[PDB]
Amino acid sequence: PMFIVNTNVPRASVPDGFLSELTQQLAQATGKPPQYIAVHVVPDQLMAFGGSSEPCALCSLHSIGKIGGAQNRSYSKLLCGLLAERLRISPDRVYINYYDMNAANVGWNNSTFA
Amino acid sequence: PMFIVNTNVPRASVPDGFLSELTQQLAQATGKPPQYIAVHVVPDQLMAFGGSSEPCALCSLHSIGKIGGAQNRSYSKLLCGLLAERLRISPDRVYINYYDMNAANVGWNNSTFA
Amino acid sequence: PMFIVNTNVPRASVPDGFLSELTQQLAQATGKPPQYIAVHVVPDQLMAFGGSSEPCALCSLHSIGKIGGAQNRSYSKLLCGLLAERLRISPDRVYINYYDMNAANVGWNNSTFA
Ligand SMILES: Cc1c(-c2ccccc2)oc2c(C(=O)OCCN3CCCCC3)cccc2c1=O
Ligand SMILES: Cc1c(-c2ccccc2)oc2c(C(=O)OCCN3CCCCC3)cccc2c1=O
Ligand SMILES: [Cl-]
Ligand SMILES: [Cl-]
Ligand SMILES: [Cl-]
Ligand SMILES: [Cl-]
Ligand SMILES: [Cl-]
Ligand SMILES: [Cl-]
Ligand SMILES: [Cl-]
Ligand SMILES: [Cl-]
Ligand SMILES: [Cl-]
Ligand code: NA
Repeated sequence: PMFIVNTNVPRASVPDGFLSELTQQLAQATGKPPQYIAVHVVPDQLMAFGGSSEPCALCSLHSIGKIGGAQNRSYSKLLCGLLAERLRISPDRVYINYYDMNAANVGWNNSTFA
Repeated sequence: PMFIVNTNVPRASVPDGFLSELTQQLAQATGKPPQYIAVHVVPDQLMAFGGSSEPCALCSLHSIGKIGGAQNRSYSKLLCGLLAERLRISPDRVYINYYDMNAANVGWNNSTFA
Repeated sequence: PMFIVNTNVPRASVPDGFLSELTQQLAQATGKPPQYIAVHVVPDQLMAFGGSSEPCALCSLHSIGKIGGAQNRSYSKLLCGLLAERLRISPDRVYINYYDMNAANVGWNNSTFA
């Protein structure tokens, strides 16, 4: 799986260890080994949400399976909680798009997972 | 909805008010409230279009519904017009990918829209 | 088509000519004219893969058609090979998501490809 967070919060406010925390919490949440979890945080972005440039986060989670109605509600509660505690972004300013990828459409290690 | 523009034009060439114009014009085009709209502009990117490093943009619009053949033609005319007028990017050096999101695949405020 | 690479490799380690090499190789691989190939490289990113900050890449290829089981295996060998040769990223630290776009969902030049 791959989790990407784009945010207007400054780089210095991303705590040391945040990528590791995302890696471990997503490995547990998705039930996949951490070897397969990639995370990417992009601070200092020029963005607005609802017309306001107060702190916000625009995110995506792509996974081969482990995506669905109940699972995504669980991920949204987990990820909003982490972004609130660690980046001080209010949960009503976190927006997450979820993607269930087919294995044939994910490349890795010179081939694909199909 | 979420609208992202990635471009090689420099940050200083992004005029004041640009995120607000995107929010307001996308609210009218999609019919969605400005409250639900996120906009994100990423200048100074290392990009080429058609083998050329002249000004270009790669963009995406994600929305729960309000995506379709006629609507996407209308969005493309609106958004290329804004990128030409405000960033001086030729419309034939702009790509916009459109994504009709299922409500269950959009998280916000500790939940999803399922 | 559009190919995007996000990587933690520093900008100085992206060799001269890399975007042009990607354009030409993807034009041949997808069978589309180079005029239609857009490429975007994002170095210096804050990313982890498998819990490690060793060099890695998260990429996507979007194309109207020319996406499939066999084709995506071929693209993955080609692109992992380029990332290993040119950016020194191990293929087991690369993900590439593939997107077969409907023509109506790709905007260009004030309209769409539909
Ligand atoms: C930001 C925000 C959003 C929103 C966030 C991200 C993306 C989209 C919207 O939805 C909301 C919503 C709500 O339900 O938006 C969507 C539900 N909607 C039902 C019918 C079909 C289309 C989807 C309600 C109150 C405040 C809000 C709100 O303050
Ligand atoms: C992410 C990552 C992965 C990996 C990614 C997804 C799934 C599985 C692994 O494998 C690796 C590997 C590796 O799997 O190598 C195999 C050889 N290995 C040699 C020594 C004895 C055991 C076998 C090596 C280095 C970095 C890595 C590495 O950074
Ligand atoms: Cl995955
Ligand atoms: Cl970190
Ligand atoms: Cl589920
Ligand atoms: Cl939406
Ligand atoms: Cl339509
Ligand atoms: Cl969806
Ligand atoms: Cl295409
Ligand atoms: Cl195929
Ligand atoms: Cl599509
Ligand atoms: Na506004």
